[PDB]
Amino acid sequence: TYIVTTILEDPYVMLK
Amino acid sequence: LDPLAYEIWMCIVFAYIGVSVVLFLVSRFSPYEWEF
Amino acid sequence: TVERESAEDLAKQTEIAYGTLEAGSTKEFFRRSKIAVFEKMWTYMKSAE
Amino acid sequence: GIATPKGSALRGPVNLAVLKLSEQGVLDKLKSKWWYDKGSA
Repeated sequence: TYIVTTILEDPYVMLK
Repeated sequence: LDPLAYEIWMCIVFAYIGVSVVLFLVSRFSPYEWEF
Repeated sequence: TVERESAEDLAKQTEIAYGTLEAGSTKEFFRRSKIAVFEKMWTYMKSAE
Repeated sequence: GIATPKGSALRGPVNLAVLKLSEQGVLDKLKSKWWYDKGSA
């Protein structure tokens, strides 16, 4: 398993 | 009376009484000239 | 003079609330619609109180 | 675009995955689900 780097940005990536 | 709010109508009556008393005061207390 | 028809008239205002029958073809038509006006109407109807 | 380090082995599979997702209407559905469904005196 490798790391998919990402960023917090609505509505792409949100904490449920 | 709808075009003007109830606050405008109340303040017109207050202004009418205020102007009348002030106009009478500045006209009668002057002893140089003293109908108003 | 300001005191001097369509689908938009309802979608466009918010003073008149408009509803449908529950568990009916009309509700289901609005829920699964993809037309802009009908999607706007459904989003309003689902979250109306 | 989905990025990868230059010289990565995931470069080609990721490109083809995105093409498959686009041609299958998945990206349109995801976009529609995450954007549109938010909505005198």
